[PDB]
Amino acid sequence: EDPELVRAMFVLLHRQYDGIGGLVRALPKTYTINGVSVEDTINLLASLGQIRSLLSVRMGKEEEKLMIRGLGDIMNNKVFYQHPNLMRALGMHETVMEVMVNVLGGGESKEITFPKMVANCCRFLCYFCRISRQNQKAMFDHLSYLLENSSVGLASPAMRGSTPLDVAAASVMDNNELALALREPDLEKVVRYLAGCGLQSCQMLVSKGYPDIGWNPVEGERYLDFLRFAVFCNGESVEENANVVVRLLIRRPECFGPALRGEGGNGLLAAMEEAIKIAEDPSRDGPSPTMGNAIMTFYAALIDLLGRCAPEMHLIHAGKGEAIRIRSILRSLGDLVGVISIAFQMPTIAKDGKVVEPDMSAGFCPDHKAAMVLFLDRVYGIEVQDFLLHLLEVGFLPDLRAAASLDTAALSATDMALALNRYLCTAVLPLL
Amino acid sequence: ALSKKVKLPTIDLPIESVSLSLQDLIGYFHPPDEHLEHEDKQNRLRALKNRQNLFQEEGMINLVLECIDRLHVYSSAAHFADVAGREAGESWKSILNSLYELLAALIRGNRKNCAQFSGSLDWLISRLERLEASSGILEVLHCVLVESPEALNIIKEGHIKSIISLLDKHGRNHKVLDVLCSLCVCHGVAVRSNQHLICDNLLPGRDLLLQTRLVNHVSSMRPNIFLGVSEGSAQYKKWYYELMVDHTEPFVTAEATHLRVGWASTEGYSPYPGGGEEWGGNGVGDDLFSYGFDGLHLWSGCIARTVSSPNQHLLRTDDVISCCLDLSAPSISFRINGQPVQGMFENFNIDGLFFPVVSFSAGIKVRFLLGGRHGEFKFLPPPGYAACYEAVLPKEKLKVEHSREYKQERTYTRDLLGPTVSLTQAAFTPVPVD
Amino acid sequence: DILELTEQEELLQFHYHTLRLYSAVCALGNHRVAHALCSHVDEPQLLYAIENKYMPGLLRAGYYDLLIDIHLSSYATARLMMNNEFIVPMTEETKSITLFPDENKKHGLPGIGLSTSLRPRMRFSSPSFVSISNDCYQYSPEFPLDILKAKTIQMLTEAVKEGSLHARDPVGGTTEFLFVPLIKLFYTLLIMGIFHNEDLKHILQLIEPGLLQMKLPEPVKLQMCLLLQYLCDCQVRHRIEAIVAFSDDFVAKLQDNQRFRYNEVMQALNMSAALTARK
Amino acid sequence: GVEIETISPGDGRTFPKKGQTCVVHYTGMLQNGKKFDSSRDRNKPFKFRIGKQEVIKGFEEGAAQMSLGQRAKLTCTPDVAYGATGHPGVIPPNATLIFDVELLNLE
Amino acid sequence: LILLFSRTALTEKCKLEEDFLYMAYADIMAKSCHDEEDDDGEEEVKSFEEKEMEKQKLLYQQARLHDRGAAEMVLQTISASKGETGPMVAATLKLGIAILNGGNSTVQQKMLDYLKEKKDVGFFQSLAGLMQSCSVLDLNAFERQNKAEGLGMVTEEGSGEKVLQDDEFTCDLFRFLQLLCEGHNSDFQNYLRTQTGNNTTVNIIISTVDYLLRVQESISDFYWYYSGKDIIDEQGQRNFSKAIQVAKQVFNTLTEYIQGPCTGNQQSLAHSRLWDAVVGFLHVFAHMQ
Repeated sequence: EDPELVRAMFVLLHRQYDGIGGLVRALPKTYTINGVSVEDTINLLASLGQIRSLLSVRMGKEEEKLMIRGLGDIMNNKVFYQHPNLMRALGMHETVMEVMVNVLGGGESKEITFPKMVANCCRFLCYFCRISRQNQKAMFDHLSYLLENSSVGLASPAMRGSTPLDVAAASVMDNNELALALREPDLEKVVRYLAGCGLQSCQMLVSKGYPDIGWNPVEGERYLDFLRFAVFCNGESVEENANVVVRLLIRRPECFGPALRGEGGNGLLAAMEEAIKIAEDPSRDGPSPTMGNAIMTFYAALIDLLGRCAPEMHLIHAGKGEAIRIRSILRSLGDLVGVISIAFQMPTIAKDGKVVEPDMSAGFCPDHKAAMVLFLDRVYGIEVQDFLLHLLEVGFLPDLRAAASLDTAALSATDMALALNRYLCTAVLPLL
Repeated sequence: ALSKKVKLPTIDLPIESVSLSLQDLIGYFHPPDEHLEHEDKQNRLRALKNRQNLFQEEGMINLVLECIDRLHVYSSAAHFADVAGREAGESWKSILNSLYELLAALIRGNRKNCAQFSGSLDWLISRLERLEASSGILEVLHCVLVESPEALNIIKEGHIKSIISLLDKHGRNHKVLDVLCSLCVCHGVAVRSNQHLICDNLLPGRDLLLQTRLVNHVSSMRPNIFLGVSEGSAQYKKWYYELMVDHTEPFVTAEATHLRVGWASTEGYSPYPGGGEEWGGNGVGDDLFSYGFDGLHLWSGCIARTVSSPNQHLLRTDDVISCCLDLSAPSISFRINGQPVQGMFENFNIDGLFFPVVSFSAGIKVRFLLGGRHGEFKFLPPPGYAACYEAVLPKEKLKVEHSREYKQERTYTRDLLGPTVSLTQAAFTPVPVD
Repeated sequence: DILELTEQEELLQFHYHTLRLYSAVCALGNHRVAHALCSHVDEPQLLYAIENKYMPGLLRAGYYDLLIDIHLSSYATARLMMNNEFIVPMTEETKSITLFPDENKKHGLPGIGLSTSLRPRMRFSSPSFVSISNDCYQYSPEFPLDILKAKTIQMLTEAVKEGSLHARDPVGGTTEFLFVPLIKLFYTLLIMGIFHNEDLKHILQLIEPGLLQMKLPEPVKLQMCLLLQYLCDCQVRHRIEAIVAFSDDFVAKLQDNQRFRYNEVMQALNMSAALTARK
Repeated sequence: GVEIETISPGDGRTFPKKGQTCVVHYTGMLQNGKKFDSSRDRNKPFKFRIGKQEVIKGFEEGAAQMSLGQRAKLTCTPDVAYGATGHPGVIPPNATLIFDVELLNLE
Repeated sequence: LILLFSRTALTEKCKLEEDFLYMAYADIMAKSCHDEEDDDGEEEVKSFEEKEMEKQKLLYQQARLHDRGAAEMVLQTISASKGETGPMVAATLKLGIAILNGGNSTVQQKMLDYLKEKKDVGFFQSLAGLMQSCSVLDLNAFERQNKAEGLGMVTEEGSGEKVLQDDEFTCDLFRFLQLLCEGHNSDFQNYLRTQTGNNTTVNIIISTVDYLLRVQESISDFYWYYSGKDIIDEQGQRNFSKAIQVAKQVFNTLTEYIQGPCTGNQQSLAHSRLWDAVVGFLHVFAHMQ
């Protein structure tokens, strides 16, 4: 009787008969540390043993503090980043994933809103990719469930909107093979998740009610950033993913238009002006003493995704690679043609002056202008004389501002001049 | 329909029919009786689990539990029984236990449905506010712990203190401990959100803390000299004897070292190795009716009754001990190394009889000095006192015995000693007649 | 008394459930509950409880489980979890490991051998109930293992001698209540590496001729299976250590042979990464 | 704060000083005969150093009277004890403590 | 041991566990019954001195395995997984084809009697789920895999293909279906379409025809993609060989369903979507040649 006894008995009998099987199974677990690094390996093994002991049980109030202390102790490890193969074969990522499942539980409860272990572990596991990409390959299998439970709110930057998308972004950082291995259903999932952000906003920051933090909303930009990471590469634009991404995005209208009429929307010529008139002088809320940057940042992220989604011309296929249809479709989304006036305006106002006046909170960022010029270069380009004869410059007001803001001052400079310098560095429109 | 105290003959109250229905329902939810074959047992378990899940889904999305709670209006032992009909809650405990058992069985199901009894506070505190039965709560907590532990965070410090207090006002039933075992790790299935909080909270309450003792074994030694004091026909009232100790090293096993030279009350103190709620006592000066004398401390029943005397020290090597006896005027003084100590004892057990006794522990060596050639008195007896030799019976030789115990350490022979306290049976008194 | 519980059925159940509660409260590692439990039950009391013969079977198993859950719970669990990693460091003392002790290809004794793996630190605690910040610890008291091993060996020999006679009256309760906790304690002491070479030799000689020859119940067979699995795991560990010991010399020879052949076209000639490195 | 009832003869010349370890083999005891901890069943010396207040001040106040080789009976006021609640789990609140401290060696 | 496996499979779990012991012992049994090489090997050996002895030894080994109740174990393990493709189902099907080699009739009779006397419903539903969970050529996956690290396998990520998720599993499942119905077993042929004793009826025939239509459509789409090229790639050769083998196994299974004269099965074939599949196959062949 007692079937556990006979189960263990026959397990032992088979394992002692098939010693070769135990030998081949045990070998991948084995590693080899050389000499001096024994001491720093012992502490890592003790910390991982403590983590594994706390894995089976759940976490509470003091247990989170203990886990964070253990993680702070394990971060200052010499052989953590020196032996990635040991790190992969030691099975830490499975432990962190199981801890994440235990923390989330059933879901839609959020008993403890403090994800800081997951971001640090994922970033430090995905920073190295020149050696042992098999860790990223392993995380690619968990990526489906990771995208399934993409909750809002990350404690590390005190932003909300997407908790675990940093792990996915680090997983598709600079891997063309991993980007090609992406499928359709997860892209559909993230498209439907993005489509749910079409609800209008009444206050400066509110999810359902009773606002607590009203600094800056970013809940609509994380999905666009993840799509941009999944559609582009180090120096190439993957067409296979771009086609399905643009087909899914264009199949249904999800970008709400707060100033246009009828179906569709996406009117820059009115929404950008509304954002710069509601965010420059007033606060993120309408009634405010003298939306916010969220709407304009969302539009810039969407523009960047669309620009990087456009196929590269005169590099692989130039008019003989089916890209004509998708180029015409992107051109059809004119308001999109007439974005030069949008790129011309300079709604920053440096203010400052004589009596100190430091720091800016509601300043227009040149990165959005860089996004507009990148989209223009990707879709239309400056290969024709008409654009040069219409513009003659990347911008009059920004260039005049850069020329004027040239002084050896610790207050007038080193606050906005760096952003303008980066924007000018990223401007390649006069090139080619 | 009869909740609002309506007239009884207007609408019937069929207690017999509802009792029969409840009995049929409880026998209808019988456990599968696993002693039979595996196939039929598995079929019955599968049918029961599917039935319970479907009954759950049909029943308490918005009903069933509300009906049961509205049914639980029995808050008095016999007032509501007398008010409505002849009796109402004649068998409330059994039906409550069976209803909670079937509720927990429904909650178990296919290990995928635990919401109402594990994700709420009002129903849990309604269960905990009565505390009459513990079968249902144990079953639901065990099933939640097996499936997915999330009902232990509801249990706060107040509920733990209430459950522990059940062992105080109400006697032990071994079911409370089997419940508290389910509020712990249970070999792997644990959650440190609040279960470890209450586990740490079990300790400072001190209503669950238990005390264990570990004492060395001691024996009492008495000689054959019997005083035989009576009333009206008394013969002798003065006695004096001394004892010597050479090897008296302490700390042989622990602090529990017993070495007493005084006397204990014959009535009240008996050679019993244990017993009693107050740690009992198996030596001289151990019970409440004795006093004891180790030379320094005279406790009785864990009561501090130490004496004050110059040059206080243990009964070390070359330390004499003397004893004084009186019967007319109670005056007992103890002298060590020629210096009498304080702590005069008055009004002892005059009525009855008492014998010279001495207690000892392991690793001790004591000598008996009663007088004559057998005992050489180190110090002279006090004036008005006599040595413990005149009470020697003729046609016999004085010696030591086993102090009316059962059996010593014998290797081959196995003898049994019957009831014989002393030479007589009824009373230990002489026979003066006229 | 202490033995009067063999008649009172209800009090025996009360005490057995109290011991079960004590085991359950302090388990899977705990900080301050273990010390408070050690306040109630001490080393000599536990030693007498495990060494007694007339003690009831239920209380014997309860006290054994209490001792294991207090002292030998966290460290044994940690060692069991780590036992599937096989991290072998390379030092000057890790090269003198062979598959066989001699040239006769003898199988040898599985228990006795040279591991040189990364074993965890055995750091106990000495609180004496007057201290602070006592959280990182293994054992609340200091059990003397020198006498504990001797006691365990003596009781195991007495138990196997009694079971060889097949007495009608067992030690405690029945034939399994005296034998299951003893093997449980022996197994949880052997997996921690407490036993020395001579104790391992005595244990192996105990069962070589035999413990597996008489009739045993189911839980004893479970414990025997666990012990055999541990022995086979130790054999696998010795094999892995020998394999990596040979592999160090083999890869050194391969690197030397590759350095002997001159084949380099990179600008950084005579580099270390030219032997075994992706880039 | 503490009452010293000597239960063993002492020389009275050698006294424990500050800055050195003291070997003490004591046996704790609660009220009415209950005890909770003994330091001699473990068969290990208990060494503590004076200056960092790592031990309760009752021992420091009680060891300043008796000498080496002298066993004494000690009583601890709840005010001089851990506090109003004492040690959680082994000491009940507002309860005195009884000790059997003994000095054997001084280093 | 067989009783242990049967009672583990009978107890409900709503989840397929790993059970490495079951995998190891199923592999051991399958290798024990796999004495034959199923190839040419040596020269033309005489076909009665060794062939009869080989058949007798195979029958003896199958009797040794199935006299302890291996067939009931296999059926219960198949019915345990509610149409979920898993490695344990693959091991169970390997054991089934190992004990069903040679068209044995005693095991077929035992399985039919067990299914009739137990009124099992999960077996056919599990088979339908396994058929619906099978894989195809996945032309998009092949196109994505062709362009990797510039061109080819420069990244050297691994030796995997990711072009046919289950081909050996599908071949084993259909070989099990063919062997289970081999020998013109009329009652078993009719039991896969009607299930008179069962309360719920599941048609395995229509599911097999649907899978054949799916693989025919996949092959036609692959041909239409590859019609513009001229040279055959090695990956193309391997994918073509796998698809041809799967189609051949499905065709053999369909032949064994209607090999004997069975009016009901023939009418079910006629009223199904077979003709479109055959039309597509002929269209593929006319240009493949």
